[PDB]
Amino acid sequence: SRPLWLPGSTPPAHLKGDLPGDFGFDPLGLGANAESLKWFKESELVHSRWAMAAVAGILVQEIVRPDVFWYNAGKEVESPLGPLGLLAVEFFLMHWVEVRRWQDLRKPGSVDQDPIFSQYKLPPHEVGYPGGVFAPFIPGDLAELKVKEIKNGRLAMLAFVGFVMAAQVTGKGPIAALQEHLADPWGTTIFSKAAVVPGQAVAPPCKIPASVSYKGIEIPTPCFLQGLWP
Amino acid sequence: DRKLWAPGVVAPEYLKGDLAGDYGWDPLGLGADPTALKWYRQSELQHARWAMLGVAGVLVQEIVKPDVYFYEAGLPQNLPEPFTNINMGGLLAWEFILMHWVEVRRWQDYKNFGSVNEDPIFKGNKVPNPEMGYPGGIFDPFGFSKGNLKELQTKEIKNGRLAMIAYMAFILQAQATGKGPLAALSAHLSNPFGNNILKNIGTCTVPHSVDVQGLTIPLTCLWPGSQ
Amino acid sequence: VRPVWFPGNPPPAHLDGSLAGDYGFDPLFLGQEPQTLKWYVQAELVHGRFAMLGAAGIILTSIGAKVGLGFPEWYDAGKVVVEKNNIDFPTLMVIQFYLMGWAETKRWYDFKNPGSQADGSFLGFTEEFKGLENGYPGGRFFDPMGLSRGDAAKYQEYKQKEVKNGRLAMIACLGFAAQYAATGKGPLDNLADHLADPNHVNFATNGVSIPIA
Ligand code: CHL
Ligand code: CHL
Ligand code: CHL
Ligand code: CLA
Ligand code: CLA
Ligand SMILES: CC(/C=C/C=C(C)/C=C/[C@@]12O[C@]1(C)C[C@@H](O)CC2(C)C)=C\C=C\C=C(C)\C=C\C=C(C)\C=C\[C@@]12O[C@]1(C)C[C@@H](O)CC2(C)C
Ligand SMILES: CC(/C=C/C=C(C)/C=C/[C@@]12O[C@]1(C)C[C@@H](O)CC2(C)C)=C\C=C\C=C(C)\C=C\C=C(C)\C=C\[C@@]12O[C@]1(C)C[C@@H](O)CC2(C)C
Repeated sequence: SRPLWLPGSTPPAHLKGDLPGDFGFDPLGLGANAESLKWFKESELVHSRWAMAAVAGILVQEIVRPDVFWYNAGKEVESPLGPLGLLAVEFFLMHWVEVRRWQDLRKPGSVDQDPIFSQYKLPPHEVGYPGGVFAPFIPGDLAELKVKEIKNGRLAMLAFVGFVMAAQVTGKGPIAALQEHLADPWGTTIFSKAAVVPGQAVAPPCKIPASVSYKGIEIPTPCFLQGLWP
Repeated sequence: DRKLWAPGVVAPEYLKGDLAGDYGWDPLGLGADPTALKWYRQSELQHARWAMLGVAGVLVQEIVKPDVYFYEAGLPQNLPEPFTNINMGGLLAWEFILMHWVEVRRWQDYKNFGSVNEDPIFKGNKVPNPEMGYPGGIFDPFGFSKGNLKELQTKEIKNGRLAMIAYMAFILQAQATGKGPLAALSAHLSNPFGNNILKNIGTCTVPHSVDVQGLTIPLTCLWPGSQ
Repeated sequence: VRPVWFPGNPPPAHLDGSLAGDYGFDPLFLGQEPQTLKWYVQAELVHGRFAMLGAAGIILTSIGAKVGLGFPEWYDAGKVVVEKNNIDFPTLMVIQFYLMGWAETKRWYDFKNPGSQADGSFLGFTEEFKGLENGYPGGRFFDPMGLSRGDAAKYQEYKQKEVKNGRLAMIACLGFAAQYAATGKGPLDNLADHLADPNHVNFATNGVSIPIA
């Protein structure tokens, strides 16, 4: 009745199309439990929203600041606030924000009131979709917008993972790697730099240094599951 | 009343001539399960159709390019000038992506008949798909399906079965004699008695392994022939 | 009806197919008594679950060794970890038996008196230790994703999958030990040798398994 991930298939019983982006994909049945789906619904939005912001940032960094490698931005960046000064502000600010979001997930409608200012309050809303101050402007129908958000978000989540493995294998940024693909599309695919057959296995070399020296300490920098690479 | 594979042999109950090219031949009784018979029928069509392309390719390629020795044609250095020494990794990438799409579409048709007839991108386009394994429509531009379809199915499977046997003759002959199909045929005519299977059967001419752009690929013959 | 380990042999009376992975294999009638069968059903799962962790760990580290990442073989990891990290073996052993003893004693008295560990005695937790079946704790701690609280049909399918991968892992862990004793090389070192020359490199030619060879 609705488009599915695999056309012609029957969606699992626990999936019925109520949620946005519900295309009936759940081969392992992780969403069968009602409470588990409610939690997994929140994490998908949070993961997607973080990924979209992260993917946009990495692309903009390379265009604006081509010299700096987004992978090495952790050590490359220098600021007066120092390493542990930045972390301190980040921890406390994120601890407040995340706990309040977490509380609404458990008991919705309890953390809508503004603590400091009495008059201001968050209108009634659904879990994971705060309104009011967070949404000053809405281009159109929310139902359509929610589907747009998740579909772009799901793509962004894959996009970020593409950056990491491309960065670890090719040792380059996202746009820089793409330019390499366009130069020699046949000789740059993962098939054209790695292969495993009975008796032999060839894998790309991890182009990220094993360890990083950062202000008198050594930070391990391992390639993700480098032993299982193709 | 149809003729059977052997004289005076009783055909299995589940083989009653519904399918084309039905001689009532199933010594292992693999078609007893009705669902299994459908799947095996599809694989017979796939082997039949791929094998016919394989036989045609080997023979035609031999005529146009006698020296290529199709058995070795897979090596990158033997490819035509435009594609000579192409990166096999990138070349495989095209086939995997394109074949994965096409074959999953065919597979989904078997799982749920008639579900994948319509074009996904351009709405409206469809194929008739009168029977599983016979999409028709765009796959039959000349419209030969119209008419005596049953007879055409019989002709397809009978020729396809012959191709399967014929192609594996090419492979074993190349492994034993080291020559292509037409080349081996000429050799037999020259010296029918001196040059035949009785002599060549004991030798396997395939090297143990080959190096394809730095990757070692194991190779084997279909019998423990004297290397 | 249902398949059995020895085709044509009727299954034993005490094995009725209700349990997961039941193929009517009990030639010595070790589980004829119903109460003893409960004990062994859980013993098999604990053995199977540990073997799966052991086999996966041994395989993964062996891949690290072959690829050159520097991992030691499973039969040398214990010595390497202790020496490289400067760990007192007797202290590490004692810590293990405190943590295993507490966790595994709780599993022991849940078998004796089911539901006894969910009385709130342990830090006030009253529902995470109740238990679903014999050998299947369930709950939001041991089953955080709630795959045992969703579809009932698929949960029974997983129980079949868990036991069979567990039995396969148990056999594999015996293979690692037997292969090391016969060959003295790592797991994947043996696999590489077999793929090189399968005909002339296997147990029938190692000079140990078949002494009359
Ligand atoms: C119908 C398909 C097909 C057939 C029949 C052949 C047949 C042949 N090719 Mg050719 N090729 C085929 C497709 C292709 N070849 C090549 C590329 C090559 C090369 C580069 C070479 C050959 C060679 C050979 C020979 C292999 C002898 C042997 O024992 O191999 C079988 C050996 C094996 C190790 C594989 C046996 C198992 C099975 C066939 C593969 C299945 C793999 C699974 C999909 C992997 C799945 C992994 C899991 C984890 C998901 C033989 C003449 C060799 C040759 O000319 O030798 C003189 C050679 O060097 N082929 C490509 C890439 C474009 C193909 C793409 O479809
Ligand atoms: C989403 C978060 C995040 C991610 C994905 C990365 C990712 C990366 N950083 Mg970056 N960083 C992140 C946040 C931060 N980094 C830094 C500071 C640095 C530095 C100084 C360096 C990197 C480096 C790297 C790279 C290698 C990482 C590695 O191998 O670590 C291996 C693993 C670890 C070192 C520890 C892992 C910790 C664990 C995942 C989470 C721990 C949680 C805390 C205990 C909870 C309390 C903290 C609060 C904030 C929640 C990689 C691209 C390195 C680089 O450039 O390599 C080329 C590098 O030198 N990052 C800061 C500022 C404090 C961050 C703040 O959020
Ligand atoms: C009369 C004494 C007495 C005895 C012999 C026991 C014996 C036992 N009690 Mg205990 N209890 C006793 C009194 C009491 N118990 C309880 C309440 C409970 C509960 C609720 C439970 C037990 C359990 C157990 C068993 C734990 C088995 C094990 O391996 O523990 C291993 C021991 C430990 C892990 C803790 C001790 C570790 C070490 C010796 C001390 C370390 C201290 C350091 C500060 C550590 C710091 C490390 C950090 C920094 C990394 C064991 C049979 C458990 C059990 O098995 O129940 C079925 C259980 O759940 N008892 C109360 C309160 C009413 C008691 C009051 O007198
Ligand atoms: C997940 C988000 C994220 C993270 C963690 C980073 C992290 C980083 N960025 Mg990137 N960036 C992002 C998103 C992100 N960026 C996005 C979305 C964009 C497009 C607008 C950019 C554009 C960008 C540029 C152009 C540059 C960086 C740079 C940097 C580095 C230094 C930052 C600095 O000095 O700030 C100092 C901080 C300030 C001066 C004040 C910032 C105040 C902000 C705007 C408040 C935003 C609040 C708002 C509620 C956030 C909503 C989204 C959020 C929830 C994800 C650092 C590695 C620099 C770099 O490459 O260094 C090597 C750099 O030049 N980023
Ligand atoms: C029971 C049948 C049988 C068996 C078990 C063997 C066993 C063996 N043969 Mg012998 N062989 C046989 C029959 C058999 N042969 C016959 C009938 C012929 C005449 C065609 C030969 C001709 C022959 C040669 C030329 C060589 C061997 C060799 C070998 C060795 C294996 C390597 C090899 O290349 O074999 C290849 C052999 C075959 C593929 C024959 C398969 C026969 C099948 C199993 C029986 C049915 C055949 C059927 C009637 C069709 C016959 C041909 C047809 C045109 C009429 C091995 C000791 C090799 C050797 O001496 O190594 C030191 C070797 O070089 N055999
Ligand atoms: C698909 C196939 C061949 C495909 C070949 C292709 C694509 C070749 C391509 C290329 O060559 C070219 C063109 C040019 C070269 O340069 C490159 C390559 C790539 C090499 C053969 C199948 C070949 C398939 C064969 C031979 C199958 C035979 C099956 C039989 C006899 C089964 C019999 C029974 O099962 C029944 C039916 C019923 C039971 O009751 C009883 C028993 C007896 C068990
Ligand atoms: C084979 C086995 C049991 C087999 C039992 C059989 C056939 C029983 C058969 C029968 O009884 C039946 C059913 C019914 C009866 O009527 C008849 C018989 C015939 C009597 C158990 C293996 C059980 C195997 C187990 C539990 C293995 C656990 C392994 C672990 C934890 C390994 C850990 C580590 O390897 C790491 C990960 C990293 C390393 O560096 C360090 C170490 C510590 C080595």
